[PDB]
Formats: sequence, C-alpha cells, structure tokens
Amino acid sequence: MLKGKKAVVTGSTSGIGLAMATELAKAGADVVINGFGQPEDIERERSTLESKFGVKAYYLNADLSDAQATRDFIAKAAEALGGLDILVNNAGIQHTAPIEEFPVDKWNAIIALNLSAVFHGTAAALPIMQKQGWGRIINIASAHGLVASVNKSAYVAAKHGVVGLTKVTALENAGKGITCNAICPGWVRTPLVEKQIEAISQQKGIDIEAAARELLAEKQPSLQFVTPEQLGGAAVFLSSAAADQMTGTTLSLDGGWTAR
Amino acid sequence: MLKGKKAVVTGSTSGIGLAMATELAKAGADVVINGFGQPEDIERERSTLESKFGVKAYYLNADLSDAQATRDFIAKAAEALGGLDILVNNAGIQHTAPIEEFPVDKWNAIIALNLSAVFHGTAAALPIMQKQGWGRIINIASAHGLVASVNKSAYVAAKHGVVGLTKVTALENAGKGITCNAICPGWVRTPLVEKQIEAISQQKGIDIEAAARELLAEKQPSLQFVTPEQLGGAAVFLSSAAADQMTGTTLSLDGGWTAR
Amino acid sequence: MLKGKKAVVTGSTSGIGLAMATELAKAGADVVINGFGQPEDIERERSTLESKFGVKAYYLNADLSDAQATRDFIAKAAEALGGLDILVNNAGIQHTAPIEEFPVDKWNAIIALNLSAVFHGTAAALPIMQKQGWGRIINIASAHGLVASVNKSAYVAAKHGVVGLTKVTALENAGKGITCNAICPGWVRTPLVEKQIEAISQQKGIDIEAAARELLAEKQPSLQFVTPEQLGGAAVFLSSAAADQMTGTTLSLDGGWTAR
Amino acid sequence: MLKGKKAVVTGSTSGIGLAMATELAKAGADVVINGFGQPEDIERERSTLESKFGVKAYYLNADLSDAQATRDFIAKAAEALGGLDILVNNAGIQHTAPIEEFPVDKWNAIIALNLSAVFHGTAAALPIMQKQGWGRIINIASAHGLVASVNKSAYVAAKHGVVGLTKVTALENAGKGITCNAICPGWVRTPLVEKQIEAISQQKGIDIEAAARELLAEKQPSLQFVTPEQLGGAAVFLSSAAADQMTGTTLSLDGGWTAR
Ligand SMILES: NC(=O)c1ccc[n+]([C@@H]2O[C@H](COP(=O)([O-])OP(=O)(O)OC[C@H]3O[C@@H](n4cnc5c(N)ncnc54)[C@H](O)[C@@H]3O)[C@@H](O)[C@H]2O)c1
Ligand SMILES: NC(=O)c1ccc[n+]([C@@H]2O[C@H](COP(=O)([O-])OP(=O)(O)OC[C@H]3O[C@@H](n4cnc5c(N)ncnc54)[C@H](O)[C@@H]3O)[C@@H](O)[C@H]2O)c1
Ligand SMILES: NC(=O)c1ccc[n+]([C@@H]2O[C@H](COP(=O)([O-])OP(=O)(O)OC[C@H]3O[C@@H](n4cnc5c(N)ncnc54)[C@H](O)[C@@H]3O)[C@@H](O)[C@H]2O)c1
Ligand SMILES: NC(=O)c1ccc[n+]([C@@H]2O[C@H](COP(=O)([O-])OP(=O)(O)OC[C@H]3O[C@@H](n4cnc5c(N)ncnc54)[C@H](O)[C@@H]3O)[C@@H](O)[C@H]2O)c1
Ligand SMILES: [Ca+2]
Ligand SMILES: [Ca+2]
Ligand SMILES: [Cl-]
Ligand SMILES: [Cl-]
Ligand SMILES: [Cl-]
Repeated sequence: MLKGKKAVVTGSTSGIGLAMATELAKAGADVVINGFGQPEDIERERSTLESKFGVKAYYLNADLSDAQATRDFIAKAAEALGGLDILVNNAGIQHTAPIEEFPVDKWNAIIALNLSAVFHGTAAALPIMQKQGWGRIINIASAHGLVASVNKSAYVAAKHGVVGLTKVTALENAGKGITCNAICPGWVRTPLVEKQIEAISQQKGIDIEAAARELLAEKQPSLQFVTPEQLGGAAVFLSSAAADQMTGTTLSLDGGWTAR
Repeated sequence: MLKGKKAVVTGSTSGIGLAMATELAKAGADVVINGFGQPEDIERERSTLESKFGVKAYYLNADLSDAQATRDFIAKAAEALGGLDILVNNAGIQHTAPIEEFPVDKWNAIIALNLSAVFHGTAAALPIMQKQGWGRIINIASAHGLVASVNKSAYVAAKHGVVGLTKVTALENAGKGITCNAICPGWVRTPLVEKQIEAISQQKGIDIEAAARELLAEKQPSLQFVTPEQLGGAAVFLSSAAADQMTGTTLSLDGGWTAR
Repeated sequence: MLKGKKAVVTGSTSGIGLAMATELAKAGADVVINGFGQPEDIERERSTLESKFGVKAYYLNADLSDAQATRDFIAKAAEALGGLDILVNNAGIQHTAPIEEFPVDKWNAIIALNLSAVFHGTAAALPIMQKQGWGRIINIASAHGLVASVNKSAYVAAKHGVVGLTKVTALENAGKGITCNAICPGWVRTPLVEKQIEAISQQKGIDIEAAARELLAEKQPSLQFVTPEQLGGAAVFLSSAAADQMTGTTLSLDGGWTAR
Repeated sequence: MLKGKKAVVTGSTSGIGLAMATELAKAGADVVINGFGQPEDIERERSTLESKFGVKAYYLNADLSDAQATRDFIAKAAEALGGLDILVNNAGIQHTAPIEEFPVDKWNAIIALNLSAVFHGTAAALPIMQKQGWGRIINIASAHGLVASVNKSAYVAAKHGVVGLTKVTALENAGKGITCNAICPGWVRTPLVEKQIEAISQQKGIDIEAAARELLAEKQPSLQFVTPEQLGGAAVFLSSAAADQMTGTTLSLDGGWTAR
C-alpha cells in the first residue's frame, strides 16, 4: 500500500526500529535507516533491505540526543530520499532507579532522546510534509506513556510527554492531510528489555528465562511478548489511507497491559 | 488478508455495519449480515457481496434488543458459515434529550441494544472461538465511550460501558488466541448522523450542508467526516496477525476528537 | 461545612453508603438514608445519625432497581428534607463470574441497579437542584469504571457507564451551579468485598486475613485498604466551594490502582 | 488543619503558587515561598502570610530551571521550616507557537521548569519525607496534562511528563505514608492567562472581556474561570487524612474541560 513513499526511522539499526524499516520497505517504501553499531552490520542490514523488498535504502548516522544534529539529520535524510512522507521517531534509552537516586545525568539523557528528539525531529519534518500536503508522523511511545512503573521516572516522564506532544502535532496540522499518532508497545524481548530479564533474574538468581515468563506475568495479561514485526505492522496501518482520520491518538499493543 | 475466515456483523444492512462486512468480504471472508429494511434492499446488498468479492454472504434477521433472540442469532450464524472467527457487534441507536426529560423507555431501549446486545452476542460467541483456539471480537463503541456530550446520556453510558466490557472480555481470554478491542469512531455521515445534521439545520434555520460543516467544526478538529470505508479497514486490521497482541484497548478514528 | 445543606444517599443502611451519610451528617447536613436490612438495625443507624451529629435524619425504603420506585423515592425523600442539595447514588451489587457464564439475571440486576438506578435518580433530582441554582450529584463508580478486571463484566460495564453518565450530567448542567463527579474507590473491606476475600481464602485454602493481603497486592499497591470514612471525606469536599469548578470528572482513591 | 506540618511551594511569589501558599497557611502550616519579582512585593506577601494566618513564612530565591539550585533550595527550605511535610511544585511558564516555529531555547526552558524541576524537587524532598514516614507532594500540572491544545507543544509535553512523574512518585513510595498527586486545573485568570486573553483581544479586534468569554467558551463548559483559591482548597484536601489513600492520580478542576 505504501509504494513510492519516502520514510525515515530513527534508532533503526536494530530492535523495534529495524523491524519497522523492515515492514515499511516490504510495503514498498524507500527508507532511511539510522542508528549505531559496527558499520559492517549496518551495511549488511541496509543492503539487505533493497534485496528483500526492491526499494531504496539509505543509512545516516546521527546522535539524536543533540537537537541540531537531529534537525540536520531529517534534512539530510530527506535529501537522500528526495522527499519525506513518513517519519517514525523510535530511538530511545532506558534507565532503572528510584527517584531520590536516579542519576541526574541519566535523567537528562532520557529526556533528550526519548522526548526532545521527538520534537526537533517533528519540527524539521513538518515543513516538508506540510508543503506536500500529506504526511505520517509516527511516534513510538509505550504503555509507560499512559501508565507508570516503579523506578522508571525519566522513562515514564518522557513517554508521557511523547504521547502528549503527539496530540498537539495532530491538532496543529488537522485536516492538512497530515497525521501524528503514537504506538504504545508493551513487552518486546529486545536488548532494552533483555537487560531487565537478567536484572530481575539476579535478584532471584532463578532461571534467566523464568525471570522473563515472570516479567510478563506481572504486566502483560497475555503472557506473550509483542513481536517487533507486529509493531512494524501497526506502523504500516497508520500509514494507510484507512487511517486518514486517525490522528492525535494512541495505538496500544500490550497483551492487555492497559486493560487493567 | 483474511482468506477463509468467517465473519459476522450486527446491523450490517446499511451504514457503518454494511461497510464493515464489505471490507471483511473484500479481504476474502464469508460474512453474515443482519438488520432491518426492505427485503429488496437487503437481498441486493447480500448478493452484491457474493458477486463483487466472490464469497458466501448470509442474511439473518434478529431484533438484537431481544436477549435470547440475539444469543440465538449467534449460533444460527455459526451454522450458516460453518464456524465463527470474527464478531463485529456494531448494532446501535440514538436519542437526544436532557437527562431529566429522557424517556425511560428510551433509556432502556438504548441500553438493551447498544450495551446489553454486545454482552449477549459475546457470551454466545466466546465458547465457539475458545474451542477454535482463535477469535476476534470487534465492538463498535464510539468517541462517546471515552468522553461525553450534552443530551446524550443513555448513548454515552452504553458506549462507556461497551469500552469497559471490551476491557473485561479481553482479560478473561488473554493469550487464548482471542482478542477484543473497541473502535471508537468520530462523526460518520450516516442516517443516524444525518438526523442530527437536519436537527441543527432547523434549529439555526441554516443550510443543510452549512449545518453539516458545523457539527464537524465542534468535535472533529479535522473538519472531515470519518468514512465508513476506513472503519471497515480498521476492522480488517484488528483481524490481522499484526494485532495478535493488540487486545483490550480502543482504536480511535476520530479526526482529533479525543486529542483535546 | 454543610450545616443546613440537605442530602440524600442511596444504599446507606450499611457499608460505604452508611459512611457517606455519616460524614455528611457529621459535616452539619440533614440526611436521608435508605436501603435494605432489618428495620431494627436501620432505625439504629438513622437513630445514631441523628443524636450524634445534631441534625435531622430520615429513612426511606425503596428498591432502587425499580425505575419507577426510585424516582418516587427522591421526590419523597426531597419532601422530608424539604429540599435536595446533595445526591449520592451509592447503592450497588457484585457477582464474580466469566462472561460465557454470566447469568442474564445477574447482569440485568447489576445493570438495573449499578447503572440505570443512577440515571433515574439523577433525572428525578436535577429538576429540584436546577430551580434552586445549586446542586451536588455525587456518583459512586469505581476503579472498574476506569479499568477492567476478570470475571466482573456486568460490574465493570455499569461502572464505566456511571463515569460516562456522570460526564453527561456535568455538561448538561454546567454553569447552572450544579456539579457532577464520580468517586472511584479501590478495595474497601466491606461485606461486598469480604465475600470475595472468603472466596480467595476458599479457593487457595489459606488464612482469611492472608487472602486479604493477597487481594490487595494484586490491584492495590499501597497494600492498605481504602477506608469508608475516607470516601466520605472525599464526598464532603466535592460539596465544598473549592469544588465549585470541579465538575464532570473522577476522583480516584485507590492507593495507586489506576496509576499503573 | 495543617498546624505543625511544614510546606513548600515553588513559584509562589504570585499567581496560583501564591494562593496555594495562602491556603496551606490558613490551614495552619508554616510555609516557604519562592520565585521571582520585586523584593518589596515578595517581602510583602511573605509578611501578610504571617500577619494574617499567624504562621511562619520564609522566602528563598532560586531559579528552579537549574538542577542544582532547586536541589539546594528544598535543602535550605527544609532547614528553614525545620522540616518538610508538603511539597507543592508549582513553578511554570508558557509560550504559544506552532511546533515548526517554536523556539528551541523557549522549549528547553519550559521543559527544565515545567518537568525537570518537578523531578529534582521530588528527588531532594523524598529522603526527608521517607525518613519521617509521612509526606505530601502536590504537582500543579494542568488540563493540558491529560489533553492537548494547539501551539503549546512544549507545555503540553511537559504537563503530561508531570502527570506521568506523579504516578511513579506514588508507586515508588506506595504504602510508605507518602502520596503524590497532580492537580490539573483549567483556565485560571492570571497574568500567564491575561496574556493569552490580550492576544485574542488585539488579534481579533474586540474587548479584553470579549476574548475572555471566548477563551472559556472554547474549552471550559462552565464558562467560569477556576479561582486560585479553589485550587488551594484542593491542595489542602490532598494533605488531609481523607486522602491518605488517594495517590498517583490527577485531581482535575477544569469545569468540564476534560469531560468532552
Ligand atoms: N523493548 C521494549 O519492550 C519496548 C517497549 C515499548 C517501546 N520501546 C521503544 O522502542 C524504541 C526502540 O527501543 P528498543 O527496544 O529497540 O531498544 P534497542 O536497544 O533495541 O534500540 C535502540 C535503537 O536506537 C539506536 N540509538 C543509539 N543511540 C541513539 C541516539 N543517540 N539516537 C537515536 N537512536 C539511537 C540504537 O543503536 C538502536 O538502533 C524506543 O524509543 C523504545 O521506547 C521498546
Ligand atoms: N454515525 C456515527 O457518527 C457513529 C459514530 C460512532 C459510532 N457509531 C456506531 O456505528 C454503529 C452503526 O451506527 P450507524 O451510524 O450505522 O446507524 P445506522 O442507522 O446507519 O445503522 C444502524 C444499523 O442497525 C440496524 N438495526 C435496526 N434495528 C436493529 C436491531 N433491533 N438490532 C440490531 N441492529 C438494528 C439498522 O438497520 C442499521 O443496519 C452503531 O452501534 C453506532 O454506535 C456511529
Ligand atoms: N467495597 C469496595 O471496595 C467498593 C469499591 C468501589 C465501589 N464500591 C461501591 O460502593 C457502593 C456500595 O458498595 P458496598 O461495598 O458498600 O456494598 P454494601 O454491601 O456494603 O452496600 C450495599 C448498600 O446497598 C443497599 N442495597 C440493598 N438492596 C438495594 C437495592 N435494591 N437498591 C439500592 N440499594 C440496595 C444495601 O443494603 C447497602 O446499604 C456500590 O455501588 C459499590 O460500587 C465498593
Ligand atoms: N493560569 C492558569 O490558567 C493555569 C492553568 C493550569 C496550570 N497553571 C499552572 O499554575 C502554575 C503557575 O502558573 P501561573 O499561572 O501562576 O503563572 P504565573 O505567572 O502567575 O506564576 C509563575 C510563578 O513562577 C515564578 N517563577 C519566576 N521565575 C521562576 C523560575 N526561574 N523558577 C520557578 N518559578 C519561577 C513566578 O514568579 C510566579 O510565582 C504553573 O506550573 C502553571 O502550570 C496555570
Ligand atoms: Ca491502567
Ligand atoms: Ca477530551
Ligand atoms: Cl511496577
Ligand atoms: Cl457538549
Ligand atoms: Cl485546539
């Protein structure tokens, strides 16, 4: 459904980001992968996109925690793609600790990437989409953008802001043919959560995978993880014309996390 | 995208219901419509379905406001298709008036259909899906299942109820291959809506299309109606394996209505 | 605080409702209580209520599930008070049980009491509060009016309904000097809940005071029961002048229940 | 009554913060105000707080936008009041502008003061309350912490961030005797707002009162601004025992803003 569209995905050299660039390409969209890692992989990964889906893939490095760098990013990203229809702010970092102790430097880091990066990101993007008369800004928030969890102050503060920011963007460009929504995922066994499948498994020491099928049991009623492909799928739906009038809202995939 | 699957939509003889079945059929699925009207209009709609999408289309009458009648409906609808994977409880009605002047028979009439029917249609269908190991319950609430408007008590109550019933249904069958979600549409220009557009037309004694754009410019920030066709597309998505972990939540297609 | 103010509280011969009336009286209001029980016990509460707080207290039996009786109730209750400034629709019932197995009668009754009863009582009251230019309609919903939970479909539904209905009331009478909010309590150790604690203690075969701690843990993080006197104090406050602008919202007292 | 207890209110030299401190004092609590302004107007309000409520009112200058400054502030404040029982993080600023034109400097300033400040404030304040076993943290978010309005990206994002932070604060200190809640008020006629009123006045060609009516008209059903005094009443209620079990939730006084 997305043939001929130009999309950009932040933090997409791995995890949920990569799975998304994956599905958008499959939908027939040219994509601008972004993130960190061994140049080799990133290339094998970008290279592999044009192979599976027959679209054009481009890689641009950018530490999206820096406002200007981020803004200069999308601009170059757009230059490479020769346009900019779909922007998906996905890059993000997680840190655990009770407030009174949360490192001050970590707090600023999460806010700067998990939230601020979304704003500047959008800022630069909008003029282009506005000019065109069509656009899909897809912010990747999380359950923790609607509800809260212990010792994740910074992460929850950030995501809650992302969701809120999403609304503003939606209303501000209402009817313009442009939409902004925020996918709010649950438990996705990636490195960001694998660090918590082993942390919760050292305070009990019990099986490393028992601390997982347990990790879920406490938050996700489905007792099953949410696969990145599925998220990429949701990003594809948001980009369809079926969603022309779905703006400023949140789309949750959390095995029933928010239902209770 | 749904080849083989069997679907059912209450109140699908016209309006949003009909559009729902149409996209489910278009996606390759046998559907069972239902509703009121001139058998002539119903038969053409039922047949146009088998003709345009090359699938089996069954018609079943039932005054879903009747308990055993609706529960019976479900089973008889399961024999018609020879199984039952998707259920779209979309039947519903309306009445405008201030709380202290809302006929008690209207209050009832609404709660019976708009809320109770979803309950009876579910309980009847659940045992079936539970045995198949797969299932989809799509309840068509509204924006009035999240926020409220004047002189629509009954309707706002039942929707707020369908949303909460949706939540419960999702939790009781988590990880069983069955998901339950609520589509909370915004203004869709149907007859149920055309009735209020005309009431505004006369109240302010203004144009009929001038009274339309007004109804929008009050709740729908996009100033654009939500096409039934899109809602049928959002229903198709809730059926895709992409939404296997999307359960017990609402899917707002409202042009910004709940963003503010 | 409320010296002189004339209040009414459905289902107050016991538990939460009795508390709601107790703080109301304690705050200087004349109160009308109602509900089932032994005419002896009922007289005692009404009795104590009078001489302990120095205000008039009346009783009025009426089965609130009877739409017609309940309306005659407020008018009747209004006559004894010679006014009606505050209305608290508190009465309600529970019934644990899956969906495919929820007795249609158990659903009908909870819907008739927990939801419909609120509507009628409000319709029968608004008129009075409207003419005087001051009113307080305090609805007792529940966290389950905000989020769902297994085997409690009828309850969770009706509760969402109340929150939704509450909003409509507030909007229809906004500015008139009448406010409408919904108190949403967490676990309150009352007969209604003890009954569930006695089931968990039965199912798991553990100590009763233990099952109580286990009940709390699951949904209520504070691990401390919400107290009646508390919900009472909250109801009082909603009647203060600070609340004057607080209308059509939910006041949640659940020890974190809905925060996660 | 809060006699004995000690309280702190950021940004209280005027506006909502000032009315907040006046109510806690009237309740009998010794308070510490903070903010900017003319040392005479500051020292004036400070005096009235003692000469009118018979309590101790200390003053402390500090640019809450600075992480360390706010962390020492609560430090000195505690040492000043000889303790810290109630923290009211109120300090905040606004700036209207559409995402694409919203000043980067203007953004980071709003985030540092409308979100981060709440963080550090809470970070230094907790240790004290934790050791005491009792505490109250009152965050002054806004209706824009639940919903969104155009051209307020920074502000909306920050508020949600707060409503978000509020939850983690509560959860983390759940059952400890310390609660965290957020007051999300609607339009409160203050400078911050008179500025938005004078923008609609000179940008539409009409009275400064013609615009006010509109300001409310659009978002506030009650068509009446919320009074800074009422907010204080809320804050007082939150510090009461009636609210011992009310934690991690928002307390909205918007006049129906969020009900629709
Ligand atoms: N893992 C989960 O359960 C889960 C749940 C909900 C939401 N999310 C979100 O999904 C998105 C990706 O998280 P993840 O799980 O994939 O973690 P990840 O570790 O798997 O991915 C982080 C991605 O961001 C890149 N990144 C590194 N530095 C960056 C920078 N300065 N700017 C931008 N990107 C940078 C990484 O190299 C990587 O590609 C995030 O914003 C996170 O909110 C994850
Ligand atoms: N129009 C909107 O803006 C809008 C917005 C939100 C939700 N909805 C919902 O969409 C669904 C359809 O509403 P609509 O706009 O299509 O109105 P409609 O008038 O267009 O459709 C009502 C459908 O129900 C059928 N119906 C008649 N009697 C019935 C009965 N006894 N039992 C079951 N169905 C019966 C009708 O024949 C028709 O097919 C509803 O539940 C309504 O909540 C509509
Ligand atoms: N216990 C909790 O944790 C909890 C939590 C949230 C909400 N609530 C609500 O508090 C309200 C009171 O519940 P409860 O815990 O006090 O149960 P309860 O058993 O303690 O009280 C029920 C009250 O309703 C009366 N009642 C009996 N038949 C009635 C009828 N036909 N019509 C009206 N009232 C009738 C009862 O005699 C009693 O006074 C309810 O609507 C329930 O939703 C309770
Ligand atoms: N006015 C409204 O309608 C309204 C509505 C919702 C929320 N609020 C909130 O009320 C709180 C106060 O807003 P306001 O309306 O009173 O604006 P205000 O202009 O009236 O008050 C701003 C307060 O912050 C102080 N301030 C100055 N520099 C500061 C600094 N560096 N750090 C901290 N504080 C500083 C000011 O001196 C003043 O006391 C805010 O966080 C704002 O969210 C106001
Ligand atoms: Ca929740
Ligand atoms: Ca709203
Ligand atoms: Cl947690
Ligand atoms: Cl309205
Ligand atoms: Cl707006």
